[PDB]
Amino acid sequence: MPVITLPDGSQRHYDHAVSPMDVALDIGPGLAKACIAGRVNGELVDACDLIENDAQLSIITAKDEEGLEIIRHSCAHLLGHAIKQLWPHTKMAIGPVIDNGFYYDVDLDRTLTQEDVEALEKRMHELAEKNYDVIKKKVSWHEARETFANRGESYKVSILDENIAHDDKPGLYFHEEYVDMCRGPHVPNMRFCHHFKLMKTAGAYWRGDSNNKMLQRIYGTAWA
Repeated sequence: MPVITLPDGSQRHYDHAVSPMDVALDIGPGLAKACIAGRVNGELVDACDLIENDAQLSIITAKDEEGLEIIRHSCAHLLGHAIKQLWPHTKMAIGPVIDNGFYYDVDLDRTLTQEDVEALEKRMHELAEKNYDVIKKKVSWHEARETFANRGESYKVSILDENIAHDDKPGLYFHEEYVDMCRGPHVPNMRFCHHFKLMKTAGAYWRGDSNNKMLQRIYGTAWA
């Protein structure tokens, strides 16, 4: 039965767990439509994450710096969604947000031409414009590993095997048939990710080790 306190001092008493989106809807339709994520007791969370106990809550929107970062991060997921359609055998490594954009390191047997990059961006726009919901599932380390093993995503499996504690609960983000793993937050729906562009590509050794495979780094940027 969490008591949720908003920035303006208002307090809402609930007798069940509620998500930032649930509370936003209670405040008004406009705020719910603008909601991208939330900050609960100082921590950024997805709009769908349940708040079990008393908490200070604030709603993150595209007007927030945090919202812009989340939009950029979801555009990295969008790149994965699109590239896995164009070249299904592609393996996804790491795709973080960077100052003014994002990038995604990938393993594909096709040395990307500028035409390939343009085709990838075109598919990204088509997918984002479908305005599909992003579905999040908090899972065990073991379920996360099985999910990526079943997809043949060896780099994601490697991150779980050597970089994520077994007691950690990875966040899985489902973008239609595509799935990625992240601390997030991510956008609740791709309608927030219509403004982006892919830029250049470069090379980067997996884990920065020249004994490992040279991956292709695809850079992009996004804005509200």
